[PDB]
Amino acid sequence: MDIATLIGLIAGAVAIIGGFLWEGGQITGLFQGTAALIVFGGTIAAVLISYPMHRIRTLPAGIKLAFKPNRSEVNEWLEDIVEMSMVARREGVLALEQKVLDHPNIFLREGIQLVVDGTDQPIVRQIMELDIDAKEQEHDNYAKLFESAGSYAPTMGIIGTVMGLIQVLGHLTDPSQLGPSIAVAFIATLYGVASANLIFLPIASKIRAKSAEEILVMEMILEGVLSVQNGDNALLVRKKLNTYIT
Amino acid sequence: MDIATLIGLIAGAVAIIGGFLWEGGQITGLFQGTAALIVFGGTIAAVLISYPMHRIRTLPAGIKLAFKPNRSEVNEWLEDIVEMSMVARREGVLALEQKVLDHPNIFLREGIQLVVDGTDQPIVRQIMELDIDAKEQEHDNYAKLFESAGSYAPTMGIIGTVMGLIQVLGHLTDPSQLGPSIAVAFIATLYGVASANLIFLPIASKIRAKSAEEILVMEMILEGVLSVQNGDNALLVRKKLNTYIT
Amino acid sequence: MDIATLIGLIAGAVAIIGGFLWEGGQITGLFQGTAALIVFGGTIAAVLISYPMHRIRTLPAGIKLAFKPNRSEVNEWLEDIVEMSMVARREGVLALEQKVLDHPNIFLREGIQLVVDGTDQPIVRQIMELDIDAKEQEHDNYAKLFESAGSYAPTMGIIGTVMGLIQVLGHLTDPSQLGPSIAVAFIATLYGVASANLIFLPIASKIRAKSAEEILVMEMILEGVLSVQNGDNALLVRKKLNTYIT
Amino acid sequence: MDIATLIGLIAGAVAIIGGFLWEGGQITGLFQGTAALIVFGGTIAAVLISYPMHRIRTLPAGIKLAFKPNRSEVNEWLEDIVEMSMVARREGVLALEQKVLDHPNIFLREGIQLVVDGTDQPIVRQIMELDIDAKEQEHDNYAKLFESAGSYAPTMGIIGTVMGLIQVLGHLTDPSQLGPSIAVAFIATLYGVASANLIFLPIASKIRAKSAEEILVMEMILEGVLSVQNGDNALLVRKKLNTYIT
Amino acid sequence: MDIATLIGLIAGAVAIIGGFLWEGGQITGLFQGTAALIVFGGTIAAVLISYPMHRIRTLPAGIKLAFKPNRSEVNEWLEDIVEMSMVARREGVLALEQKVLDHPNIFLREGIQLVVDGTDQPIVRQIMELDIDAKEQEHDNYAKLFESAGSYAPTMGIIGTVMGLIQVLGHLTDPSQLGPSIAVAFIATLYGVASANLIFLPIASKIRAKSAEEILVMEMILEGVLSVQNGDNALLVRKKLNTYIT
Amino acid sequence: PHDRWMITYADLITLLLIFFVMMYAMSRLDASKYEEVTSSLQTTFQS
Amino acid sequence: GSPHDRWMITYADLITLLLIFFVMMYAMSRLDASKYEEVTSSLQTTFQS
Repeated sequence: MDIATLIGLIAGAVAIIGGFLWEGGQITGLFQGTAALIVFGGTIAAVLISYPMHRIRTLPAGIKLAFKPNRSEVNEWLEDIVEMSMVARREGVLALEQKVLDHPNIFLREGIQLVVDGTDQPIVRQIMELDIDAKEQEHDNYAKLFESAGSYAPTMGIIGTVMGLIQVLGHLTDPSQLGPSIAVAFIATLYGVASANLIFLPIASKIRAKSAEEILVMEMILEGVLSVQNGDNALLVRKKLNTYIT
Repeated sequence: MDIATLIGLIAGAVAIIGGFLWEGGQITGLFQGTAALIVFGGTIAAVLISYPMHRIRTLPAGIKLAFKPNRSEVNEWLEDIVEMSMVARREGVLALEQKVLDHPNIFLREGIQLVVDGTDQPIVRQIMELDIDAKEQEHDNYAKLFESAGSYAPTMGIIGTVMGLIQVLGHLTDPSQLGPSIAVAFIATLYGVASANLIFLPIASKIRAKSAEEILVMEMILEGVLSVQNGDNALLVRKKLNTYIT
Repeated sequence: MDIATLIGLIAGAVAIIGGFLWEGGQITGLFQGTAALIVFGGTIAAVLISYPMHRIRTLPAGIKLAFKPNRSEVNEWLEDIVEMSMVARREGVLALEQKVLDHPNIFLREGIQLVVDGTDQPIVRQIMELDIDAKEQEHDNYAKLFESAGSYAPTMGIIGTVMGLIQVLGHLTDPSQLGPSIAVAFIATLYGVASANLIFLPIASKIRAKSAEEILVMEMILEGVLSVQNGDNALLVRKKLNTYIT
Repeated sequence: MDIATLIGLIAGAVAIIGGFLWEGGQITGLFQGTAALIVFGGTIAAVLISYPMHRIRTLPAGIKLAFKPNRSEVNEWLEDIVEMSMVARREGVLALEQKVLDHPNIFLREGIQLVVDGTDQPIVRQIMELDIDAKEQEHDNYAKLFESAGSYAPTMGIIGTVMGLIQVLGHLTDPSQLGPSIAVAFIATLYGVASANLIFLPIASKIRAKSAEEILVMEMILEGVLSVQNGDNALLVRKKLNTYIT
Repeated sequence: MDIATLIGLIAGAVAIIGGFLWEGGQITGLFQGTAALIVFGGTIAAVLISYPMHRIRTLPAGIKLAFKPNRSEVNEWLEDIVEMSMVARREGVLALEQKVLDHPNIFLREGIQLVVDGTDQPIVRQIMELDIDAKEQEHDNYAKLFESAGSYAPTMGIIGTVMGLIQVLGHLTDPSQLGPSIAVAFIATLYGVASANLIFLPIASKIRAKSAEEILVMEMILEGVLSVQNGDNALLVRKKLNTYIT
Repeated sequence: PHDRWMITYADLITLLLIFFVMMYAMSRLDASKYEEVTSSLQTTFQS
Repeated sequence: GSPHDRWMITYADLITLLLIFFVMMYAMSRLDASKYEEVTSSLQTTFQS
C-alpha cells in the first residue's frame, strides 16, 4: 500500500506480538469477545452519533488519501510554469492558451485560463484561493473522523475495565469464575489503548501530513499563475516558486 | 431523527448491554436508582448554576438542529442565483425584484433587496456578514451546554462512587458481603463516563458538524448576491459558487 | 441570586445529599476537620501565590456579575437609537444633544457626545472600541481566578488522599486506628471533586456567559452611534441593530 | 518579597503541615531521601535537556519579576503625558524636548525623541511596537521554564513510585514490612504532585499576571506618544489613556 | 553536544540510577529485554504509520539543530548591516553590491542583491518572507516527529505492562514467587514514561527553542535590508535592529 | 499538556488494583483483625 | 478534550484509595493455600499459557 506504513505495521506486529510469543504466551489469549464488543462497538456507536451519515461515506476516501504513494510531479510543474512565464514575456496571451491546454493539472489549467480571459489580478487570486480553501476543509473533515475515534476508544476501555471489576468483585468467593472476568478487565484495557494509539491516531496524523503536501503544491501553483500575470522575469519566478519545494 | 443517530443509539445500547449480558450479568444489576439520582441530578445542578435561565430555555432547539434531516436545498438555490445574475446582466434594477418576492429563503430575499435598493458593495457585505455572524454565535451557544454537561457528568460520577464507598467501608460488618456491596458503588462511575461519551459529548459534536454546513450555505448565498451586484457573467458565477458545494 | 443559580443549588443539594441519606448514611460523617485544612487550605495557598493581591480584592465584584439578575434593557435602547437617527437628519446633529442629555446609559451618552463634538468616523470607532476592550478584559480577569481555583482544588484532593494512606500505613499495626484514616482519605477526595465541579468551575462559566451578553450590548450601541453619524435611514438602522438581538 | 506570595506560602505551609500534625504523624515520616532525589533530580535533568544554557541563567530574573512588590506609578505617567499633550500644542514641539529629558521611564523618553525628530506616524508606531513585542516575548520565555518544570515533575514521580513498587512487590512472600514499604513508594508521588501544584505551576501564573500588567502600561504610552503627535485636545487624550487604567 | 544537554543527561542518569541504588536492589534487575522490545518497537511502529518515509529521513537533521552549539554571531551581522546602510547612503546602491559580495550569510546576500537590482519594496518583503516562512515550517516538521514519539511511548508502556501480567496470570504457578514475576512486568511502564519525559519530549523543546532563536536572526536581517532600501540614518537602523537582540 | 501525567498514572494504578483484588481473592482472613478495624471504622462516621 | 479530561485527576484519586484498601487486606490475611493453587487452575485455561 505505502512504504512507511508497511514497515510500520511490520515493526508493530513483530514488536508487540513477538514480545508476547517470546515470553511464552499464546496469541489465543489476546482475544476476548465481550472486551471487543464493548470497546469496538462503543467506539463505533459514539462516532456514528457524532457525525452525519454522509461524512461516514467519506471514510473510504480518507484512507485512500493517507496511503497514496508519493508523486514527485511538483518538480515538473515548476518547469512548466517557468516555461509559460517565458512565453508570456515573449508572446501574447493567446500562446499561453495553447500551452496551458491539455495539462494534466486542472487547477493550473483553470488558473491560466482565467489569465487568458483577461480577468483582473485580485479577482484571479480570490477565485483560486476559494478552491484551495475548499480542498483544505475537505481533508480536515476526513482527519476529524479518525481523531474522534481515537478519543472515544480509550474511554470505552475505561468502561470495559470498570464493568469487568464490577463482575470480579461480585465473585470474591468462587475461584473458578474469577479467571474469565479478571481477563476482560485486562483485555478491554488493551484493545482501548492499542486500537486508539496504533490504528486511529496514526491514520489521523498521516492524513494531515499528506494534506499539508497537497496544499503546498496548490499554493505554489497560485504563486505561479499570479507571477505569470504580473509578467515577472524567469529568474525571479524560479526563486519564488522554489521556496515552496523541499 | 437522522439514520446515523438512530443506528448510533442502537449500537451504543447493544455494546454496553451486550458487554454485561454476554458475560453472565443482567440489566437489573446495572440499574441502580440512587446512582442515577446522584449522577443525573448532579449534572443538571451543575449546568443550571453554569448558565443563565434563558440559555437553558433554548436547549430544545439545539436537539432539533442536531437531529433534523438533510434535504440539500443548495443545489436548487445555485440555479436561482445564476438565473438572477442573467437578469441583472440585462435589466437588473427591476426584474430581479419580482423573482425574489416569494422565494423560500429569507437571507437571499433580503440580500437581493439591498442590491435593488442600490446600496454600495461594502455596506451590503457588512449587513449580510452581521447576520451570518449572529447565526454562527447562536449555534455555538447550543453546543456549549452539551459540552459542559459532558464535562460535569464524569466528575459527578466519581462523587457518587466515593459517597457509596464512604457508606460501605463505614459498616463493614460481614467480610463476605464486602465484594457484593463495593460492586454497587462503582455503578455510578459507569453512568458518568458512559453518558458523557455516548450521549452528551457526541450530541455536542453533531451540533458543531451541522452549524458548519448551515453557515457554508449562507456564505454561498452571500457570494451569490455580491456576484450579482458586480454584473458577473453566468459562467463566472457558476465557477465560483461551486467551490462551496460537495 | 439569579433563578437558575437558586434552582441549581437546590437540585445539587437534593441530588447528592438526598442520594446519601437514601442509602442510609449520616451527614455528620461527611465532615472532617483535617481534610478541610488540606483541601481548602491548599487551594487558598495556590491561588494566593498565583495572583497579585489586587486581583483578590476584585473577587467580590466578580460574584456580583455572575449572580446579579437580568432586566434586559436592550430593547428600549434600540428604539432610542432609531428615534435619535431620525432626529439627526430632520433637525441636524445639535438636537441629538438635547435627547442624549440624560440617557441612563453612559456609553451611548458619550459616543453621541463625540459625534456632536464633530470627531471623524475612524477616531470615534477607535475611542469606543478601547472602552469595549477594557470591559472585556475586566470580566476575563474575574473568570480566571475561579477557573484557577477549580484547577488546584482537585489536585489538593489527591495530596490529601496520599497523606491519608501514609498515616494509616504508619498506623497499620494497630488495625483499630485504620478507620480515622480511611475517612480523611475519602473526604479529602470528596471535597476536591465537589468544590471544583459545583462551586468553582460552574461560577466561572456564568461569569463568561453573563459577560458575553454585556459585550454584545456594547457592540450594538457602537454600531448604533456609527450608523447615526453616517445619516443612515431608520430602516437600515433597525435592520442592522436587530442582528445583535436574540 | 510580595505580600500575596508571603501570605500564600504561610497558608500553604500551615495547610499541609498542620493537616499532617493534627493526626500526630512526625514530619520525619513525610521526608524521604530517594523520593527527593528522583523527583527533584529528574525535574532538573529534564529542564536542562529541554532548554539551552542561556535560558537557565534567566531563571533568577524570572523569579525577580513575579515576586517584585507593586510600586506601579501609571497614574503619574498619565498626568505627565497629558501635560505634554497641552505643552506640545501650545508651544510647539521644541518645548517637549526639554520636558521629556530625564523622565525616568525610558520607553516614554525615547518615544518623544522620535516625534521631536519629526518621524512619520506609522514609523513611530512601528519602532515602539517592536520594543513592546520584545518585552512580551521575554516574559513569555520566563514563564515557559516554570510551566515546563511543572509538567515534568509529576511524571518524574510516577518513575519514583514505580521504582518503589518494583521493590515492595518483591515482599509479597511476607506481609512483614509490606505496608511501610508501600508508604515510602507513594512519597515520591506526593513530591511530584505537590511541587507541581503549589510551587512550579503557580509561579508561572504570577509571571504571566505581572507581565500583562507591565505590557498594558507600555501600550498606554504608545497611545500617549501617538496622541501627542496627532495634536489631540487634552480632554480627548485624558479619555483614551484612562481606558488603560483599571 | 550542547552543554545544557550534557549536564542534563548527567543529572538525569545520576538521579534515576542513584535514586534506585540508594533505596536498594541492583541495576541488573532494571534491564529487561521484552519490555524494551515492546516499548521501543511499538513507538517506532506508531511513528512509522504516522508519517511519510521522507519525513523520517529528516529525523537525523532534527537532532543536529537540537544539539548544535550556538555560534551567536548575530552581533557581527548587525555591525555589517549598519556599515552597509552608511555605504548605500554616500555611494548609492552599486557599492552595496561589492560589500556583500563575499558575505557568509546567504539570506542577507540575496536580500541585498534584490535591493540593488531595484525590486519594489512590497516585492522584496514578499519574497524574503516566503523564505522565512519556509524555515519556520521546516523546523516545525522536525519537532512534530519527536513530540509524536513522546505521546506514543507511554501508552506502549501500558501495553507492555498488560501483556506482561497476562502471560503471568496465565501461568500462576508457585505462590511464593508471584511478587517477583508481576514486579518485572512493571519494568515496562517505567521505560514508556522515562523515555518520553527525559529523551523524547525534552528534545522537542530544544528544537523549538533553537528554531525560535534562528528565526529572530532572519527577522532582523529582513528589517535590515528593508531599512537600507528606505535610506534610514545609522542611528535609526541601529535602534530598530537592537530590538531583536537580548 | 500539564495533565500529561494523569492518564498514565490512572492506567498503571488500575492494573495493580485488578491484581490485588485477585490476591485478596486467594487469601483467608484474620478473625479479630478484621473486627479491630470494623468497630473503629464504624465509629469514624461518628455513629 | 482539553478541560473535558479534567475528571481523570479525580479518577486516579479514587483508584489510589481502593489500591490502599485491598493491599492492606492482603496484608496478614495469610493466603489459603488451596484457594491460590486452585486459582492458578481457574485462569490457566483462559489465557492458555
